[PDB]
Amino acid sequence: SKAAADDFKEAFLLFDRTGDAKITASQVGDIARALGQNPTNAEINKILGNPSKEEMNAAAITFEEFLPMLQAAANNKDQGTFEDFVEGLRVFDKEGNGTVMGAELRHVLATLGEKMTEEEVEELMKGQEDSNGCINYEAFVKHIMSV
Amino acid sequence: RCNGVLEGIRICRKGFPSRVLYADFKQRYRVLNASAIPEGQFMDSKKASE
Repeated sequence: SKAAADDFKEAFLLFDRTGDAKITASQVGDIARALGQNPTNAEINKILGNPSKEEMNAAAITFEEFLPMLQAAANNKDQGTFEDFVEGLRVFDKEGNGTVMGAELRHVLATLGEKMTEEEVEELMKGQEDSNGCINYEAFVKHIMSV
Repeated sequence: RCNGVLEGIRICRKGFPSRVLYADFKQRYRVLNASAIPEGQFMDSKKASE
């Protein structure tokens, strides 16, 4: 709305590697996340196809399509409730203390639903899981929501 | 009607027909207020559903 945030246009100049002021359709998922929006990858996929837009063939972009797609994704930020994130992992391990065994969270984050690479899974556990093999998800989900 | 079957259903429906067992209640419906229903079900198998 501007509140006209012109820093979204300045961040589009940091993600366009050619400097022509266009951003390919394959970058739009990760740049919506870098502007403070977390649409799921199936949602980013649907919307695209919904609009008869094929992410399979070469794509370019213009700021005039990327701005309204970020504004259509911005209504879905009401789905980001931290009660359900901590209660999900609290149902994932027994006893009254928030600890996932290391390999349980790593294999679930790579193979269940939207596949996260094991390189990204190791980069998200690095520092929050110590050598006991127990990830405290009270501080883990706190630090994941700090970015 | 003449059986009593339809009359047993009647009397049922006055009472409280469907009766859910608590865990059977948690699992299937936690998702509705996910945070607050899950906590309830986990925190007290019964107190939860409550």
